[PDB]
Amino acid sequence: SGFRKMAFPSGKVEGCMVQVTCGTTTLNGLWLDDVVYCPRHVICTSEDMLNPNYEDLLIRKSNHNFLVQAGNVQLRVIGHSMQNCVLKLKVDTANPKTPKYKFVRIQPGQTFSVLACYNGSPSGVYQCAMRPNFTIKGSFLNGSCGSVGFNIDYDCVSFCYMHHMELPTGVHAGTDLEGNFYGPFVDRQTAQAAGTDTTITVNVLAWLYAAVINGDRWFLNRFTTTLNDFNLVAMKYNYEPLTQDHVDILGPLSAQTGIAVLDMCASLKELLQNGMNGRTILGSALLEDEFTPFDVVRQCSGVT
Amino acid sequence: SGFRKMAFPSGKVEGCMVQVTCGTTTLNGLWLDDVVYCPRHVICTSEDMLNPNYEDLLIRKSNHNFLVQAGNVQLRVIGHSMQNCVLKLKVDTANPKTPKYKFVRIQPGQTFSVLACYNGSPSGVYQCAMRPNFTIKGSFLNGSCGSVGFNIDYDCVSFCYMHHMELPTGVHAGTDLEGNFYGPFVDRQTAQAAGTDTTITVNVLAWLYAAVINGDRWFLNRFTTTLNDFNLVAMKYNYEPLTQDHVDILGPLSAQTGIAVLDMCASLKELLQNGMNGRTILGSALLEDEFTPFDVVRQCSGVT
Ligand SMILES: O=C(Nc1cncc2ccccc12)[C@@H]1CCNc2ccc(Cl)cc21
Ligand SMILES: O=C(Nc1cncc2ccccc12)[C@@H]1CCNc2ccc(Cl)cc21
Repeated sequence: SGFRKMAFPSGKVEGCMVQVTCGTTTLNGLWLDDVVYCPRHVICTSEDMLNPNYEDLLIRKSNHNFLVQAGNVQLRVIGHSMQNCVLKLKVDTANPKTPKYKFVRIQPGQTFSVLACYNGSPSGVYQCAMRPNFTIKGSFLNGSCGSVGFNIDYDCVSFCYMHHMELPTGVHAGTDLEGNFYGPFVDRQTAQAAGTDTTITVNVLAWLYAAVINGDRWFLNRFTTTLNDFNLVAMKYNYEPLTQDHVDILGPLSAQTGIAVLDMCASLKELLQNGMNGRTILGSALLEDEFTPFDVVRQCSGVT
Repeated sequence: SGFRKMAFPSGKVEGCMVQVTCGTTTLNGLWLDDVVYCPRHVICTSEDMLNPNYEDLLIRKSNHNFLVQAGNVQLRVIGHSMQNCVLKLKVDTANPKTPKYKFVRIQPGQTFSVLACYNGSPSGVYQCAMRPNFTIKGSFLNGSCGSVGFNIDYDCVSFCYMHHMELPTGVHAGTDLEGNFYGPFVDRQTAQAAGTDTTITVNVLAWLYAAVINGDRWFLNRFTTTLNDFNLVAMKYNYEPLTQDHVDILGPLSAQTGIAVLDMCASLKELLQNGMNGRTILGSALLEDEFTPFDVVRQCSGVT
């Protein structure tokens, strides 16, 4: 028992981190097979970021201007291309530590682990979620660009995020490994404000199920509700609307605890309306929404 | 910016995890050089746990009764010894992935990363702290025994914890890598209740400094206090007494923000007395105490 914000073991991804320098900009790259992936803004100076024309800027760059260093050995760059907001640097050597991998574009509400890196070296690993407003609440400093987000299924690493920027609000924006930003963000030093950060209802319910499994049962009440009644309350509290798809996905947690999904919705509805009254759930004084139903089942069953 | 409960990259420790089976009990072991470390309760059946005499039980075990499997290849056991509550299994092969390492015994209030494992395979990584009552609030299921806690300083892994048991309250107890339990716990299936879980004051102040650095400044007030006045309030709220050593350790955070330590104590004192009033600090509705001053400086500077 016990419930923690757990990240995937990062070893498979640490073996892929390299440093990419172009001129005076140094950031991280991801080395898979003979290709190094990195944010295209590695070719920019801070002055270029105001209004960069990446195609024009890239014309003044050759293979030898991209310095790729893995550990402490230099990789030879034999090709470069821009795909959306990422640069793919073809190196002459395949990464011998390349794990089995996929590039996936995740949906908001989905969680992933981030291995924060600086100068191609890992500093830490943490778990976060793609927010409904397509930002992530990460922990990134200058130089962290190119750090990646991923999930692991047994031996396959599904890369889903590459870090590109921090918005003035301290939230983070980035792309999938094809270079497409999550949300409406653009890799430019301009006024970009995040939209409403709504709460991921299905995740909060999964975490309520995790609390029941781990012994925290005080919030269970004698009520039930309907999807429509629950959603009237959820909209008022800037919670995402709950769908039958979400109820279906919560099925295994409902089966394990014997608490019907709509009964858990009524419990959540009362927690929204009455607050916690100074109490905690799984050591938290707020409703946690960065654990998916899959994460709860995984953590409570011990998938390796 | 952004502040997350960050764990160390786990790769160096993943390369050390093996599976140890003795009879019908399977748990995890740590393979460093030619020695595999594991909880001595691997030699027990659940019936033995009621009142085990480990010396007597170990007499009926030979080298060939300890099955050590690294990945999917069997290691040959050429010696075994009991040191306190751990077994050291001498294997004929040194772990080729052994990182630079130390065995350290940590003090309460110190934080570390745990790589939770099942059948010698990593499932996840999370950060936690040695509580003042010598328990840890982990996330461990049956089979997780032998999972380790560690810190990394550049390339050196300081192993500090080996997981042994879960108390009836859902908190966890374990040993340092010399087999000595943290706290008064014994590896026996008996009535062991944890003591008062006090809050690590120095860590809460470090996290208040992290919040100021990351923009959350609403809790800063116009007051100051003294160590004695602050400690009168801290005792009332089951917070550890703050010492001049703690003030000294908070010095770099005080310098970075320009907020004197005793002024931050007055802010904390008001937060204890008045509560949060429905507000949050670094996305939390409670005062977080599992970040040391070293962790705050590390995360805010990007040590790799
Ligand atoms: O955001 C960026 N980098 C960072 C990323 N994460 C956390 C940071 C913390 C502190 C300083 C920088 C950080 C970069 C540089 C600033 N301007 C800018 C504009 C557009 C793009 Cl695509 C990238 C950037
Ligand atoms: O605590 C133990 N294991 C576990 C450890 N962590 C989380 C667990 C969750 C669920 C089931 C077991 C868990 C073991 C078995 C039970 N009794 C026992 C008594 C003494 C000692 Cl030293 C070990 C043990």
